Amino acid sequence: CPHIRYAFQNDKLLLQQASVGRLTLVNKTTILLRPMKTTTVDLGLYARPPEGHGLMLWGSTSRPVTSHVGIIDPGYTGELRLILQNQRRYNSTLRPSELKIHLAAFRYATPQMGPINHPQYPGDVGLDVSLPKDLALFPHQTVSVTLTVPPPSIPHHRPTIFGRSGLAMQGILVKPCRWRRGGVDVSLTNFSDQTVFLNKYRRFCQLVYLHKHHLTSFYSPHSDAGVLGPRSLFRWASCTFEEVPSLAM
Ligand SMILES: O=c1ccn([C@H]2C[C@H](O)[C@@H](COP(=O)(O)O)O2)c(=O)[nH]1
Repeated sequence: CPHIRYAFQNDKLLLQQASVGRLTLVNKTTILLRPMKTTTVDLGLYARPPEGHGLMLWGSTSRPVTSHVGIIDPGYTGELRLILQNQRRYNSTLRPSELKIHLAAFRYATPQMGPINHPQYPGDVGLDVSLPKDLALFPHQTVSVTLTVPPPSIPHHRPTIFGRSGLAMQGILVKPCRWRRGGVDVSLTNFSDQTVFLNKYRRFCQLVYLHKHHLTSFYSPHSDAGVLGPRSLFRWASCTFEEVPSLAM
């Protein structure tokens, strides 16, 4: 893996390190999360992956806060944002150092074929997946749905489900998960105060084919359970970050 070019400028976040293919930021100031509302952190971070790769953006904290896991498309030249939700019904604070923000690359593949939709732009990582039925997501509840018809099989890659940013901004998070052979149960949580009605055929998540190297059972400084959970640890590509300040917009 050749360089991930990046720029970073944000005096409210510290660059902890950019090592072994993962860049980590930490919060220098308190971030307040109101209950029932989305909190977005504008990272002041811009990045471009090398050929054949996307980027994965995620947050880690021991506080009662859930972060959207973001799939960053290779053509994306805008600012990266971290989308957070409050698990509690009262204000939750992330004191300095309590939030870690990680960025790292992965190889992905794309099939040519709803319910699974082609990438919307050249090189987009995820294929949107359509809802098979109408769902009513009441506030602070989780609703699950099963996808049973197999996605296309891609040698040496593994189908996985991630959320999309638009729904996350509305307070609806998808728990990322592997789509194994017998089907996948996709769980959607509504962290807002509004009942959200999602109808049949609505795009509600995306299918990503991660190269099999990026999924491991082994814990190390090269992997993290914060992406897809503790069974399927995310092991990112061994790329090098290269600072290119002109990427900042
Ligand atoms: O947590 C996220 C997810 C996505 N993006 C950027 C990069 C993506 O290419 C683009 C669109 O994301 P989606 O709507 O596909 O999730 O937004 C972020 O900044 N943060």
